[PDB]
Amino acid sequence: GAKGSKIN
Amino acid sequence: SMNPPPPETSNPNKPKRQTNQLQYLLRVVLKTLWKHQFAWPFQQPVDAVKLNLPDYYKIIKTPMDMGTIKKRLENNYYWNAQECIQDFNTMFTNCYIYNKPGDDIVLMAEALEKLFLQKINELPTEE
Repeated sequence: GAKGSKIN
Repeated sequence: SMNPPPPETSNPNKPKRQTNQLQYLLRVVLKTLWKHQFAWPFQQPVDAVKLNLPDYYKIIKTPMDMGTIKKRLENNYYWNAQECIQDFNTMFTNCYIYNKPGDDIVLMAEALEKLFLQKINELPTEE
């Protein structure tokens, strides 16, 4: 979302 | 906005203490969450400039992160376990206030929070 994609 | 100053991690006027439960909070609880694969977004204050989140610090007025918590524990900043527990809860609540369900950061927070709550259920005796 606002912070974007983070999970590999 | 620019980022605010981070939360203090020491205060020469605030009484310091070590307790059984604070030692557990550092050596079991924080340790376990810190090494988790989903810890990294929570290991330092939210950098709303780098993430381009102009409204972060308009929405979140009590920022908290595990880097701050770690340093507070290492510095014997807290007087009791409840202060520390409250900071962890603030960190998670902020994430859920700012971010939307199903965002990666929220999935990450949820996983860390479940682990946190199991460790808190397991808090040792106060003395």
